[PDB]
Amino acid sequence: KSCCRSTLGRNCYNLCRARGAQKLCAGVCRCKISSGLSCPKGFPK
Amino acid sequence: KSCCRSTLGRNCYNLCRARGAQKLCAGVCRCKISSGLSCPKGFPK
Amino acid sequence: KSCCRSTLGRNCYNLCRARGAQKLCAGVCRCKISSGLSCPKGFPK
Amino acid sequence: KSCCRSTLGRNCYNLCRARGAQKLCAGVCRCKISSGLSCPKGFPK
Repeated sequence: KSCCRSTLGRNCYNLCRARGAQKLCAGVCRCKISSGLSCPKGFPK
Repeated sequence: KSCCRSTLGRNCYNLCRARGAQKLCAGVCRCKISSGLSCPKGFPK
Repeated sequence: KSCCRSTLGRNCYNLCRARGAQKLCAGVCRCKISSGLSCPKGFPK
Repeated sequence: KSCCRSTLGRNCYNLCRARGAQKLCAGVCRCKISSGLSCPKGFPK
């Protein structure tokens, strides 16, 4: 699950995923990919 | 498939999965993850 | 995709999968697991 | 996601996948498998 720092981080992320992989986009937009089903408090978006 | 020892093991497991991975939670709640589609007799819940 | 030699191979396979993994069951029931979406002519069931 | 050079590349690809794996077919039909959700401009089909 993709968890982001901000809404801007979300856009950037949803839009990167068209062309890029999960990890490339995660790193580029400043988003995290968790194991659980819930998104951390620091990456709500 | 996640198989648990007790109902308490289930709660603990369903609630751990928000934040934690499969294996961390499996170990912590005293649940097992099988290959088949059916849950062992010892881990029904 | 699970492809079997006979209907008996299918039963044995669908019933093994409750308790066992894919490969254990494949080998035990005399079924094959293909990459494609179509099942070989020799393993129709 | 499977992206192809031409419609012919698509047919060849959809029809190979019955019997063959992803990568074998990708290579044989002259199609690419991307990470993103969007297909490159050079492999639209």
